Amino acid sequence: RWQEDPEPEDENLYEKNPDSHGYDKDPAVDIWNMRVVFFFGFSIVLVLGSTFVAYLPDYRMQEWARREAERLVKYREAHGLPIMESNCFDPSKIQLPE
Amino acid sequence: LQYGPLAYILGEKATKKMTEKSKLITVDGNICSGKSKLAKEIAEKLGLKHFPEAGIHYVDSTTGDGKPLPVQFSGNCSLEKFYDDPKSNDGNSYRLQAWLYASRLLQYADALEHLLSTGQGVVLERSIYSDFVFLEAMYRQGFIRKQCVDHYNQVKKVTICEYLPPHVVVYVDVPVPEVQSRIQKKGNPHEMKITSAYLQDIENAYKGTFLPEMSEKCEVLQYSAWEAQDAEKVVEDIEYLKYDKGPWLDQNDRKLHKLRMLVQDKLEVLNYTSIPVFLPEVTVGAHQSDQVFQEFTELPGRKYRAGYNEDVGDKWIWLK
Amino acid sequence: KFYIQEPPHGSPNWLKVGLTLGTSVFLWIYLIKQHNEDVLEYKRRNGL
Amino acid sequence: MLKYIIPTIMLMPLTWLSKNNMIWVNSTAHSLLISFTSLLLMNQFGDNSLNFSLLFFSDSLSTPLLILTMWLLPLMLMASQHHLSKENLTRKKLFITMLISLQLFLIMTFTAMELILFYILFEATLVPTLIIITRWGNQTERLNAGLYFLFYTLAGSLPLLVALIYIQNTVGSLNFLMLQYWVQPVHNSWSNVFMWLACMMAFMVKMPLYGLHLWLPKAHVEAPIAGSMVLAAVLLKLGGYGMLRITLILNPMTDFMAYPFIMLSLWGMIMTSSICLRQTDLKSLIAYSSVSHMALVIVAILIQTPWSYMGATALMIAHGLTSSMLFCLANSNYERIHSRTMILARGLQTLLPLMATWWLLASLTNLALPPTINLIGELFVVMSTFSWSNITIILMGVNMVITALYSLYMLIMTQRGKYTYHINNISPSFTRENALMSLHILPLLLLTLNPKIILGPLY
Amino acid sequence: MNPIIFIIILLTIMLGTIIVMISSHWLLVWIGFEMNMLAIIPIMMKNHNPRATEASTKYFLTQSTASMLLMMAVIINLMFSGQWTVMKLFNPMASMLMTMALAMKLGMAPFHFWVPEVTQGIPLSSGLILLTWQKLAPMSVLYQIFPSINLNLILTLSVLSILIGGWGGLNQTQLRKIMAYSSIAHMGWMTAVLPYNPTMTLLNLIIYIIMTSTMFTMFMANSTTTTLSLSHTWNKTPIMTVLILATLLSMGGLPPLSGFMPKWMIIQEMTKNNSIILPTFMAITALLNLYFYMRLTYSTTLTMFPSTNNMKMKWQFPLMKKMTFLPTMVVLSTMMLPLTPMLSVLE
Amino acid sequence: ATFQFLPDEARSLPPPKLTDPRLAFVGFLGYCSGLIDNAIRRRPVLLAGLHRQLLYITSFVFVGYYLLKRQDYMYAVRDHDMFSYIKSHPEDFPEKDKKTYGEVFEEFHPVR
Ligand SMILES: CCCCCCCCCCCCCCCCCC(=O)OC[C@H](COP(=O)(O)OCCN)OC(=O)CCCCCCCCCCCCCCCCC
Ligand SMILES: CCCCCCCCCCCCO[C@@H]1O[C@H](CO)[C@@H](O[C@H]2O[C@H](CO)[C@@H](O)[C@H](O)[C@H]2O)[C@H](O)[C@H]1O
Ligand SMILES: CCCCCCCCCCCCO[C@@H]1O[C@H](CO)[C@@H](O[C@H]2O[C@H](CO)[C@@H](O)[C@H](O)[C@H]2O)[C@H](O)[C@H]1O
Ligand SMILES: CCCCCCCCCCCCO[C@@H]1O[C@H](CO)[C@@H](O[C@H]2O[C@H](CO)[C@@H](O)[C@H](O)[C@H]2O)[C@H](O)[C@H]1O
Ligand SMILES: Nc1nc2c(ncn2[C@@H]2O[C@H](COP(=O)(O)OP(=O)(O)OP(=O)(O)O)[C@@H](O)[C@H]2O)c(=O)[nH]1
Ligand SMILES: N=C(N)NC(=N)NCCc1ccc(I)c(Cl)c1
Ligand SMILES: [Mg+2]
Repeated sequence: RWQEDPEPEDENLYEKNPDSHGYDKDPAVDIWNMRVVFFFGFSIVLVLGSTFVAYLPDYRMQEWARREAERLVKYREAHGLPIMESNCFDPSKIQLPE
Repeated sequence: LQYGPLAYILGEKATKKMTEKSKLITVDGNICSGKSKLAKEIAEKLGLKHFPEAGIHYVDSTTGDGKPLPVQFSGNCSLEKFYDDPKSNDGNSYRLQAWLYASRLLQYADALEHLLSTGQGVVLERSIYSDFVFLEAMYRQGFIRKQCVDHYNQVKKVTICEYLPPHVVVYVDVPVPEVQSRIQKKGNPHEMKITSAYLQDIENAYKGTFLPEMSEKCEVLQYSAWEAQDAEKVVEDIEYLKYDKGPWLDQNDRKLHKLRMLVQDKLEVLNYTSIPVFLPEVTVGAHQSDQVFQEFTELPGRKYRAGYNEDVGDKWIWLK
Repeated sequence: KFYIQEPPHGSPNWLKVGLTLGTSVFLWIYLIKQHNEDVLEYKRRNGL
Repeated sequence: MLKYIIPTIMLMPLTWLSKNNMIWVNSTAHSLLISFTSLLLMNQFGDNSLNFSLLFFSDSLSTPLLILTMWLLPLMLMASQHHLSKENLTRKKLFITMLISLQLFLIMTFTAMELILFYILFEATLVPTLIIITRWGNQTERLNAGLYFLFYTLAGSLPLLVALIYIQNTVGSLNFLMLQYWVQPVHNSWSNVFMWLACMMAFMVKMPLYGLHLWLPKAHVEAPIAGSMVLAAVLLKLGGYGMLRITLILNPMTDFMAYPFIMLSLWGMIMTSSICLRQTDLKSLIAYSSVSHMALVIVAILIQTPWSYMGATALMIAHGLTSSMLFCLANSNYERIHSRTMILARGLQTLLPLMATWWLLASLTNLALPPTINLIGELFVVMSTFSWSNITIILMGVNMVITALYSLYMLIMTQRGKYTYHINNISPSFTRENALMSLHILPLLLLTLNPKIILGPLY
Repeated sequence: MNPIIFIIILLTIMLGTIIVMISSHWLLVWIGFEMNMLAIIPIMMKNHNPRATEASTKYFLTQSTASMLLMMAVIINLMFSGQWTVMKLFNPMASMLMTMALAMKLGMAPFHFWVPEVTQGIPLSSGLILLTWQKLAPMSVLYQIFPSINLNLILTLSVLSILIGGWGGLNQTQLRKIMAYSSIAHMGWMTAVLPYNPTMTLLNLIIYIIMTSTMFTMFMANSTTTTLSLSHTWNKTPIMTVLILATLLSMGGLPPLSGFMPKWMIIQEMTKNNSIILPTFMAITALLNLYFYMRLTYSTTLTMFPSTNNMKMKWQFPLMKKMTFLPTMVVLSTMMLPLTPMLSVLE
Repeated sequence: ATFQFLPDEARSLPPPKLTDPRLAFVGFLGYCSGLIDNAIRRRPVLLAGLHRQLLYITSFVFVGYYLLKRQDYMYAVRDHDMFSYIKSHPEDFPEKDKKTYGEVFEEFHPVR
């Protein structure tokens, strides 16, 4: 009917570049794209990122809370107090209705 | 000061630069009528600017470096293909015709812009007023479809109505047997494939439709082939014309200012030559037009507006 | 000479260029003067 | 957040001022660097959130969502650069600009302090996403997919705008830190019922809730690979993040208003899991799998327990990597056979051995094999819904069976059996494709070693 | 038209508007409308064709009828208060008559039928004036008389306009008719908020004018008046297709674009007044506008429609139309949301 | 005042800084307008007519500064009017008696 270009044939990157990493037709650009993805993706973000996460300074106070709980359990048991009380807040500071 | 309302206000009125020598002349005729040679002699003798007939590459001649561009940037219109295979399924026949009418429309605008800006008359070979004779010949011979003719008339209707007709129409009447003999002598292999029936169709349209129509509104001079050889007599005939017809008598500075604002803006000239009428002969798919447009922008001096192309030597782009 | 017809913007419009830069300079000088005058009037009115 | 917003913005001049042949190298390298710096948001405190300024804050919910967002941009660039190879330069840079702009809107969305600022960026994400789908999708149906995506979102989001503006008039502030302290209970009235619906429906549509999910299978089947990745990985989680925040100010009305949506989700997850068993389009199967997984997240958010909120956070992050990986796996086949029909190319394990391994690992995370964070998230929701009502275990357990069947049906159909005889263009897996799959699965599995960073504030 | 005459006629259109805006006397307001209508007709007629003559006649009949009703309102007001000051009116029947007259002048529903037809029948530059500058004078009177307008009447007009504008635009392929129905819808937002906060009326008017001028200017740049003709822009001026896309999305009220700001602010003012149903109904109904804006983006920017062969000839020539202020207006039309607090200058 | 952009009383307020972030954005908008001007006329976008691009930035900044001045003045007036009205009518804005949460009763809604 109209004047339209035919659908182009699918191009196999390996044909012209058997060493193609699949990033670019240009072999030099292709290699550099591979290197940045691998160096920044795996060497930097994943390895150093995993290391950074592994050594986070007591994430969200979990380790401090355990040390603090140990201190309170030690103190309360020695002085004969309950380990925990049902009332979070001192009743003398509360006024009830009615 | 590029022409506009401000230039018009400050005194650039067309009637100032125009004279009784400021005339628009068109030479018409069948193929191989020596109308090209007559047109040059009239222009030389009357001191007018001559326009060679607008072909497939006329627009290229007016833009860029002026040299022709590859074929794909004219859509692949081939006059040679028209002769070899006038019935090709690719639609080359009407695509060429639609392109050529647009090329003539652009040329008519250039000629009118020259006449109105400088006051010097012009000589054209055929015009948008006579382009239809080839369309009629194409249709009657079955080269184009009825739908193509309808499209052509739609485009002509909204374009030709904007422009004044020629002052003088010159017709060189050569009979088809003599036309057919001059063609075989010219020795162009594709042109010799032209048939007398096609040539008779052009003649019939010229005499049946064109000349009667232009006679109402223009000065029509008809010469046989022999008489056209006497260019001095032809020029003599032109200079003794009364000019008592047509719309050129109704024009004034206000109307000619409106006309000049149109012809100088070429995109405004060509606006309706691309009306969205989806005729298969002239319709181009998105993938092709996208690809061709991208190649066009890569041609030398075409990526940017003229004067802003460093790749062809433009300077001071950062102060322009 | 590459272009067949001389482009309307072949050469810079030096008058327009001069006016354009001159206008930009004026607005900046005016703006800084206005700001300076505004700062002082503010300091004076508030006693600072 | 300026240390992330500004470098994200700088990716745009970087892409536009790059040499023609280095747009993918430059944009990929520097978006990976931005992702690296995102780990600085892990400075979270047990009591207080990380409150940068009057505009932006980060807590344990938004932090993992931010790191996922900034991780996905480089992956999307790698995934897109092959099918965009023949595109002209300016239109490539425009495509990358839309991806960068989406990341900019997303990081600001997840850290906005004020709910109306959140709304505007929440809504700005529609524009680049819609453009990506309708301009760079391959099929005619992308135009209709754009419209369904657009008007499903705005149908719910415009009522949300009215509700939020009404709340600020009544309370005086939409700042989330302020709302934590000035929140008042919601009383039973028809006025509050529609306030509740206006506050939640926009987020339900984005999850998507069962019954309002029809736009999603359209959007995926039509979107390009990068559009599918961000749609599945992050954009669905706008809805989950939205509810997790806004439910603060809807109590105790959520006690009963949740019932219709828990029912739709509990039944919906079984319906959409069953649907996956009969899907013929591989991309449509993965899309329906997302609907089923997000049904758990909706249930988890609606029942509002510490265990359900932790499971919801882990599920959102885990599904982000799994689902995006599955789309990338399906796309890699599509780039060879140029069809999404699942049954067209079979026995691919014979032809692409290593790729079949990525298929196996993505399937095992999709069906939540322990101890993947996929399983951790789902299990925490199962534990909390059982306390909500013991009978939910029947529905949750049945959905686990169906999820295994369709996860492995997809694996068996495409990877095993006999290869199709006439499909002879299955070229070996490119280094780019293998790296793309590893950058999904490796962080996903590494998170199993330290799950707390993706469990959210309730941890 | 002689260029000097064109300038003087344009200056008289503006002077008529300015007289309305600076007048403190109802008679001078009426004169401003009469002067303005006298000068607008020639620019509607300037292309001399039956469609332009029909458009000018329909415009004349509508505007002259509305101006007689306005004069009647003024005279009733004179009898019941003995003064001419431009302010609240002192008679409910005078208030209704003036409100209906201004609604007819604005082309608000159900007095809207003339807007799509007149806009279609006149050139783009004339339609730009009709749908932007011509809204200034009637809005500036509503700004002053609103303390006495009937709330039910004005809100009924607003609701009908948003509905008719949204529905009417769904069925249009002509660009001039689309802008006309878009204008009817936008007038509805301007007047809906007027009883509550007139400053938001001014904000919506200003942003409406900027966005509307941008669309008309981009249509003029390419001489496009139909949807299909606009769909060829991608193959001639790709930059224009992107600017149209941004402007259309802004006109659709999508954040983070400028056109979201008026809808955002109007919803806020209405809710502060415990108006909840009306803003919600308005915002949902405005999705009809977004739909036929999106349709245009599809055929202009987001897909590539078929071209013609003669289009290649256009590649060799540059845009020569003035496109005055287009770069400035397109930026304002899309990138102003971060400066929203600036609306207080309109107080 | 009356039909005055910046009345004389606005001069008692601190002027906007020339490094105001909002003024930087206004300048950025002017720069974007300069680039679009190049694009729509098919000139080299970044390089063409730096004189024209400079005036685009300057014009936006110049107008933006005065608009920002009026904006801040109007908001200062809004606050001035509000506080003066609160003083004029102390009966309508009494100091609420504040109770601590120990005294205020709030119903508890368990999530079980
Ligand atoms: C700052 C705070 C406020 C934030 C609000 C959001 C601001 C964004 C809105 C700004 C206004 C829009 C300005 C966009 C400028 C567009 C310029 C551009 O990107 O390139 C156009 C491109 C040029 O093509 P060409 O003329 O041929 O030159 C290169 C040779 N090939 O032309 C083409 O090649 C055609 C491209 C095909 C069409 C693709 C369209 C998708 C890309 C849309 C980009 C614009 C975004 C508009 C929507 C807003 C997004 C937020
Ligand atoms: C007074 C305010 C003015 C502010 C102006 C600030 C910016 C001025 C920039 C001037 C330099 C522009 O530079 C001009 O455009 C681009 C971008 O560099 C260059 O060419 C470009 O080609 C490709 C992209 O197409 C890329 O490799 C790279 O972007 C550049 O090399 C042109 O060869 C150069 O002529
Ligand atoms: C997951 C890895 C992320 C990689 C991110 C890459 C970008 C790194 C940005 C480094 C920013 C460092 O920024 C700067 O560091 C120095 C340490 O020398 C700090 O120096 C200060 O630290 C603390 C501050 O309480 C004090 O001991 C003392 O005031 C001083 O030592 C500065 O407070 C900080 O401004
Ligand atoms: C997917 C669709 C989801 C649909 C969800 C539908 C939830 C329906 C919630 C019903 C509860 C609505 O809120 C309820 O309305 C009734 C009125 O009928 C209110 O009733 C109120 O007015 C009546 C007067 O008739 C008084 O008698 C009553 O004292 C008072 O509470 C209640 O204050 C409120 O408890
Ligand atoms: N199909 C078609 N061919 C055209 C058209 N105009 C010119 N031509 C062809 O252009 C060719 C040369 O044109 P002519 O000027 O008439 O021939 P010529 O011999 O060189 O010049 P003359 O001697 O003056 O007649 C002819 O073969 C024509 O067929 C047209 O509008 N349509
Ligand atoms: N008419 C209305 N409903 N609104 C309105 N204009 N209220 C007046 C209050 C106000 C608000 C902002 C500013 I800045 C200023 Cl100076 C005054
Ligand atoms: Mg010849």
